[PDB]
Amino acid sequence: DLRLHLLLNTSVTCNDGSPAGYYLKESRGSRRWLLFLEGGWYCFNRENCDSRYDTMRRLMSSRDWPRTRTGTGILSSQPEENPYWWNANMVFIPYCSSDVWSGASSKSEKNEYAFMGALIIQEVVRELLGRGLSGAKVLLLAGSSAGGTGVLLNVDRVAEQLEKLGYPAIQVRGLADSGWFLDNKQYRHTEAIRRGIRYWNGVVPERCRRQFQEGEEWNCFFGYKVYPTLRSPVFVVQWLFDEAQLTVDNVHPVQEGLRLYIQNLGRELRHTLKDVPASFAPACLSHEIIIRSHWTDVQVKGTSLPRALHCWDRSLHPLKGCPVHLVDSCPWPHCNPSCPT
Ligand SMILES: Cc1ccccc1CNc1nnnn1C
Ligand SMILES: *[C@@H]1O[C@H](CO)[C@@H](O)[C@H](O)[C@H]1NC(C)=O
Repeated sequence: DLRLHLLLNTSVTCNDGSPAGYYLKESRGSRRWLLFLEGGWYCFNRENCDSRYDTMRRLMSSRDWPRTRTGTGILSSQPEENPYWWNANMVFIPYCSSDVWSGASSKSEKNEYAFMGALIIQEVVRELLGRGLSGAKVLLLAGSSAGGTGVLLNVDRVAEQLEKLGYPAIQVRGLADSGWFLDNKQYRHTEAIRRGIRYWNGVVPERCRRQFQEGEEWNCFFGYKVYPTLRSPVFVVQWLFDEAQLTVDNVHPVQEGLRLYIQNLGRELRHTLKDVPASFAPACLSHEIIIRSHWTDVQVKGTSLPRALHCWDRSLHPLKGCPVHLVDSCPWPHCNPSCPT
């Protein structure tokens, strides 16, 4: 089990002003550290956030969090469940800021809620340095869904933070799962993100900010636009037919118009990954994520995700029999036989 620690700096808070925190399981024989960002959509105005506080309160507050959590999938310490990093130091950072991990705004007399996702990540890193992170060789910042987009928005800031604090030997890398979205046309008929950024005082990576300029920071929430601006190594996991993408696209006996729409979506996603050398993109319709216990089962071209991640580790020391760029080319959901059932 991973044990809860509420942040010692209690001014770094969840939406309702309660302290943020992290769950930790140490592995003293390892210099690898995995910091995982939870997902769960976002909220973008007072009324929408009030609704989320009524029925999704754990995503807005630490008041009811349990003392422990079980590590699963890539967070499991069992070699059979996690062939990749079973012996690593494990950290799960709960998502309680509703801001895609981008915010830097406290509660005040003018703000009902605090949006501190970017500050939560930096404070977790700072407090872990005194618990053994100072001796790390690799810090892998991973996350799923909104947490996968959070990786893209925060990995370079973590690298800069450790350099400025005096830890130049720690290699910072990112693993973005299910957070690579397209700003495409809906099947049946970006603004919420634009409103959200203003509501949150949201921040984006500096090189991406300088390309798109004032008012256009929303562009940096889209993987294919922010990824080329990043300096840290980043591995991208993305289903070609992601269920969250299809939900925003208003897709739910398929006739020609919808067949062409779905085929074009897969082709567009595959195109955006052509120049991403570390990636795993199976041709599946799914909402499943990398902390599930059976994450080992899917394969692309005969290679599993735990294997591809191991090959990525070797590449950062091409490799015979150890590939890192794995994107399906078949054009319809479940044309890969290993897709989750
Ligand atoms: C970045 C993020 C994080 C969580 C939930 C949604 C989103 C962006 N929304 C969106 N826009 N076009 N497709 N999708 C899914
Ligand atoms: C706690 O965090 C806030 C926001 O990041 C910061 O202003 C403050 O200085 C921190 N306190 C300490 C003691 O570092």
